[PDB]
Amino acid sequence: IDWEQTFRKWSKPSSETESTKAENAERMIKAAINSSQILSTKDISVFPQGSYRNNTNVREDSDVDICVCLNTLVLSDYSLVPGMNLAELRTASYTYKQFKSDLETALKNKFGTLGVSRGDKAFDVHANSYRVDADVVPAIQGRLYYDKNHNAFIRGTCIKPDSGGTIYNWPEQNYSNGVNKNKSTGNRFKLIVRAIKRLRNHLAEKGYNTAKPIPSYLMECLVYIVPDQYFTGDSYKTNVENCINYLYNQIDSSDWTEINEIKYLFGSHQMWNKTQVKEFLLTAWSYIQKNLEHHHHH
Amino acid sequence: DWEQTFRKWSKPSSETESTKAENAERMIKAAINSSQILSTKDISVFPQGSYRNNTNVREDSDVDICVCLNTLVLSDYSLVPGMNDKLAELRTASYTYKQFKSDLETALKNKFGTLGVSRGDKAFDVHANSYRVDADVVPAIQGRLYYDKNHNAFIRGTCIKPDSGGTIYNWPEQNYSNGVNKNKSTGNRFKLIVRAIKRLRNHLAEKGYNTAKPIPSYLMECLVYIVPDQYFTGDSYKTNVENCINYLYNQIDSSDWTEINEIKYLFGSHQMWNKTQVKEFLLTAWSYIQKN
Ligand SMILES: O=c1ccn([C@@H]2O[C@H](COP(=O)(O)NP(=O)(O)OP(=O)(O)O)[C@@H](O)[C@H]2O)c(=O)[nH]1
Ligand SMILES: O=c1ccn([C@@H]2O[C@H](COP(=O)(O)NP(=O)(O)OP(=O)(O)O)[C@@H](O)[C@H]2O)c(=O)[nH]1
Ligand SMILES: O=c1ccn([C@@H]2O[C@H](COP(=O)(O)NP(=O)(O)OP(=O)(O)O)[C@@H](O)[C@H]2O)c(=O)[nH]1
Ligand SMILES: O=c1ccn([C@@H]2O[C@H](COP(=O)(O)NP(=O)(O)OP(=O)(O)O)[C@@H](O)[C@H]2O)c(=O)[nH]1
Ligand SMILES: [Mg+2]
Ligand SMILES: [Mg+2]
Ligand SMILES: [Mg+2]
Ligand SMILES: [Mg+2]
Ligand SMILES: [Mg+2]
Repeated sequence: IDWEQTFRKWSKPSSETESTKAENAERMIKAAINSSQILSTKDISVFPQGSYRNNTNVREDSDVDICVCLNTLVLSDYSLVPGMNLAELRTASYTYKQFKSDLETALKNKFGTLGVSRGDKAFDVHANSYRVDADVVPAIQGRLYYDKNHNAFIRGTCIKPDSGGTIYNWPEQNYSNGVNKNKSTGNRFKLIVRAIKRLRNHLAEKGYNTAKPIPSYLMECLVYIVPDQYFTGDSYKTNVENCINYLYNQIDSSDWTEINEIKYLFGSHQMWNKTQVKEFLLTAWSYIQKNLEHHHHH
Repeated sequence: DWEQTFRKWSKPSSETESTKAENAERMIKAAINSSQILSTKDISVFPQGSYRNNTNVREDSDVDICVCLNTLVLSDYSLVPGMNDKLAELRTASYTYKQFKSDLETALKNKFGTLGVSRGDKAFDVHANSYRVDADVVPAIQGRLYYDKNHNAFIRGTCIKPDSGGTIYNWPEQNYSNGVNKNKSTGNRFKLIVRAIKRLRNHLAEKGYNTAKPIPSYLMECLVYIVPDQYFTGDSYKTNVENCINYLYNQIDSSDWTEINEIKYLFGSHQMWNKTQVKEFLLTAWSYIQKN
């Protein structure tokens, strides 16, 4: 296996029409909102997120992630500021539940009932008439306070799944930090993200169980953590090896964040843990070598 | 220990019920969207039955999915004398329920394979391990029950036309909403007791008590829904079950009960069950709970 040529091939985008798919999904979801007499009067931002936005998508059948964010509903994380975490007696006019229901109705009115399915977190939209395949998430404004000052917060999005709980997302920070790192590495960062995502997909489809619990976004975060110096040179294989090496040797003592540099990459709030990452890294390290004499599951 | 037994029997069939229902819905929706005929039609694909209503107790229960063609309408005018299709603005359709059901069969077989799809008199039985689908997929069209001569004075549900003939009206949205309302008013005790009594019926049926055999799950869900909320209070599930059995046995003869949708009458020539069967089962269950 020529891993240099394979990684160069695997560094490509899923296609050259990714911007087209993302913009078409965005515009059709905006049209769905604008046709809703309830939602068209609300303060709502519709924007792409996920791997299509970040140019890290590698699968052509990947749904476009569209965030529909109601800006006038706010949920804040006060856990970092001592003494910052009452209730008002008047109810807020619009609730997250009513917002998600009205979004469901708007999507169904625009794309038809066959094209919309309500999920726990987002709507799965598959509308052949408009050729839209999208994961459309209802979000509200999310805040992380870092001081007791009224303006001392970072702004992102917040999701309230049907099954309970609160999820904080930072899509703008994700995108912006990824672009910044791509500039600092002369575009090598996202090339290597895509190569490693395709490596993980390859391993998962070949039945390597260590690859299955390692999703795309986790790998984007992990590769983002690798210092820029390891992306230099003219060997993509050396870049991949540097990433695996750095991550494996630094993960145990680390307290890494996601690519947004706001949310912790590991903890009880995440679906993954350091052991799974380490097992995957060992699998990947062995798999790219030319001839292994021995195997490491001990 | 009937208290702990009923508490255990009140649990859902598993912790993955919502996942199973959603997967069934999405895979059937994908089959429809792959159909060159059906993908352009106004069709709703949605779960109904015990998975939708959170009253399922058997892990091997198939997910009930309704595939409803909304642009075909069958109207019930039996409550409004002098109401017809012209007074309801319904144009005659070229497309028939028969061909719709055949096209649904084709869509399902194309996605899940011929081996994974069986046509029944009412619905398709779908069992495809590759997609992890175990479902009863019923073809329905829009059904209407008119309550006045106004052209918008109707209640909307679904309508099924079995291969062997006849017409069945269903009201899955009303079923779901009324069940949710009663579950809220009783602090979730309603559906816990529904599940406990369904497991009691299944236990009795598998032990050879013949009176349990003609008592299906949906009938018991309706019957428990009828019981007033006061009998779901307290901290004894056993007392809740006994209250339901007592109330139902003592009120059934003079009653004119409806299904949980509060639209269809629970007993009559349109149903597969009758009051005598319910009473025989209630006596069986009451005696079985006492003699143990
Ligand atoms: O666990 C998660 C999953 C998803 N997300 C957020 O939701 C976005 C989209 O969720 P996603 O599952 O589509 N992941 P994505 O990065 O688009 O990769 P892929 O579709 O496989 O090519 C991610 O990019 C994250 O920003 C999380 O923050 N945490
Ligand atoms: O943190 C998150 C997690 C999830 N999401 C968004 O919510 C969607 C659903 O997230 P999901 O975990 O419910 N299911 P998934 O397998 O990712 O996709 P699907 O097959 O459509 O059910 C994801 O695809 C993301 O777009 C976020 O936006 N942020
Ligand atoms: O006689 C019937 C049978 C079924 N149905 C409708 O069809 C739905 C599903 O039919 P079902 O036979 O699966 N009964 P279900 O309530 O799901 O309980 P379970 O044994 O756990 O599967 C039922 O919930 C009813 O709403 C009727 O309306 N009348
Ligand atoms: O009123 C009805 C009746 C039936 N159905 C749907 O049609 C499916 C088949 O209905 P069925 O009566 O042909 N067979 P069923 O009693 O459900 O199972 P079994 O005893 O093992 O033969 C049911 O499981 C429901 O999903 C309805 O949706 N509404
Ligand atoms: Mg994505
Ligand atoms: Mg997605
Ligand atoms: Mg999706
Ligand atoms: Mg059922
Ligand atoms: Mg069934």
